[PDB]
Amino acid sequence: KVATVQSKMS
Amino acid sequence: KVATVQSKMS
Amino acid sequence: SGFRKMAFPSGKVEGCMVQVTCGTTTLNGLWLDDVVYCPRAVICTSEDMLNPNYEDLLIRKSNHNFLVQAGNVQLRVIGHSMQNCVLKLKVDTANPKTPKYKFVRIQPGQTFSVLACYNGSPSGVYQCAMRPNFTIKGSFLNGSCGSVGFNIDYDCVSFCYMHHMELPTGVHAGTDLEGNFYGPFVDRQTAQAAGTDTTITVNVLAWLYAAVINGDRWFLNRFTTTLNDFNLVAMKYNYEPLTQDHVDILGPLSAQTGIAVLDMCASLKELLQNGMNGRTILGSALLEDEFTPFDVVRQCSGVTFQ
Amino acid sequence: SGFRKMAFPSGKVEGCMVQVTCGTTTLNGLWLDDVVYCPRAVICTSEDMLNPNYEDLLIRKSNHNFLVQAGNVQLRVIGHSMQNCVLKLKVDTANPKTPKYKFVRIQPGQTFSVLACYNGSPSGVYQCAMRPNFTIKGSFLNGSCGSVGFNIDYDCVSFCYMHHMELPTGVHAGTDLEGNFYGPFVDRQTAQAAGTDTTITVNVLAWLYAAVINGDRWFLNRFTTTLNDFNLVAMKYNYEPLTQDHVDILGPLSAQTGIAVLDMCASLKELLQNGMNGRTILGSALLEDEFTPFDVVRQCSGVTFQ
Repeated sequence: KVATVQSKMS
Repeated sequence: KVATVQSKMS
Repeated sequence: SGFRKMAFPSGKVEGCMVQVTCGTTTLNGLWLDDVVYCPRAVICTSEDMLNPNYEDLLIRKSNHNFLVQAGNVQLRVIGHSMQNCVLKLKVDTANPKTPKYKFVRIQPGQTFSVLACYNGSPSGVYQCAMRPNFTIKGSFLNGSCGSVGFNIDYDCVSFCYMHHMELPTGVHAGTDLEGNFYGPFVDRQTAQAAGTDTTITVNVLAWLYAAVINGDRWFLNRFTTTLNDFNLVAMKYNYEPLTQDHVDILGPLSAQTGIAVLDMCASLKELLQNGMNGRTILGSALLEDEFTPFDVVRQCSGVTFQ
Repeated sequence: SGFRKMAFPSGKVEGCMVQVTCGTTTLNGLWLDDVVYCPRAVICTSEDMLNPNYEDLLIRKSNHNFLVQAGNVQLRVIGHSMQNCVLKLKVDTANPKTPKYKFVRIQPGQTFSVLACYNGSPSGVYQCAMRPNFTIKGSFLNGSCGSVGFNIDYDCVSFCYMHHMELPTGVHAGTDLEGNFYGPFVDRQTAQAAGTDTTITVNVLAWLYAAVINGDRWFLNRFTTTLNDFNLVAMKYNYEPLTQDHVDILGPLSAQTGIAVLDMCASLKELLQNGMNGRTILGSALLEDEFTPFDVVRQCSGVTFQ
């Protein structure tokens, strides 16, 4: 598993 | 012990 | 991910908090439109407190006996009346910061945010549940009387609690915003005690679903149970009996995780009988009952991390 | 009486939250005076995220590539620059709601309030500690990036955290407000892991004092200990070593309760060795380490209930 940059990307 | 009415009384 | 005791953003309520002084007694008030709501205890001195005829004390007061301070500004009281255990002080200025609001009375087992206040100045915010015995396990000091509890839906503040008093056990009692107490309590300094409390079963189950949504399944089992068989265990451990309506309210969480409600009940049965064996759930070593199903859904991902 | 995880009132920060959109990526920004601060990740798409040359992506952007929305109003970006992992977007309107503020970097073991936000709209507030491994155990979903953590002293907001990312273990990492990460983390979607964590010893002791101030002494004992002998137990249980400065910071709480710090350390030694034996402290079944001595003093009575 990999870190998540918690923006909202489309 | 007795209930406390938690105003600030002087 | 993560699960925290989360309060609502308090700014809409901060804009409404004022200080109310009558004589040498001071406390907090809630200023909405041109009315300030506050506990009627503001008209009492320390000696009045054993046997207050709140009525008898109020007729001896005028409008100018009430000093209302909003920040740096004194508001002029132009009318006053008592409604149950609150006072309504009509002032000459409508609060420009008045949010859309409702006065709601909540049920035991529901949750709300508390804005603790002193001298009309907000000091902290925390999340509370109304206990089944109509007390709340708050954190309040002298001067807190008149701090309010609330929920926010969209941009409407539903006020549900005004703080009045602390019971001998250190728990807290108050009223709705029409001045009617939650539970069998009265605003005088006398020997009062809350009824025996119980654990809010539907809330514990909701919290167990939250834990699974956050990727944790250690407490699960392959057993199931009937509603009636679970409630026989619940009664042994001072848990509230579970209803079909509670099972229905848990439906959405059950569908998101794929764990039938009665299956989760069997997991709770095992936890009550065996304890936790040194393990934790969402960072707690006991079963948490101050999150509602709504609280879980609001905060957790809509997708479960399988 | 009572002891709760209490956050600061969030209204001063609510007035500063905005939405920042660049292309198909959106997140939260902090609008102070005529500058909007936000995570530089806003200029990245999903494919950019493994190997982002944030630099390379920024030179290909103009001011008009940044849409800033404050409620119902679009703010015009008139200048942009990158400072470490944050962007500073100069806008043509100064925020009339700008509080007195500071940009502060906190130490591991300190606490702060988090205003969780989505699409520039605040959604919840909760209290956090910076873990010794520079992570925080928050509650954050996609869209939360750019939510801020803060403390309030008098009427000054000391911003200390801007949220960026969630690590594989479900804990969270971010930067101070000059864009410098807390801990060895970077704003790209890669396999990163936090160092091994420890328990914040001085905080646990502060919380034990809080419990005594709230009338609870069951864990106390008649033993004492040297600082060095306690730290030999602490190291066995993955607790931080206690310093004389920590003992000094605990002084005021020690004087209020009449329990010497090293006496409380002996009580903690016993709790670590024996567990709790089915009992609780301030409503928890484990030792709580996310309250600082300052947090205890701020919330508890100045008088101990003897």
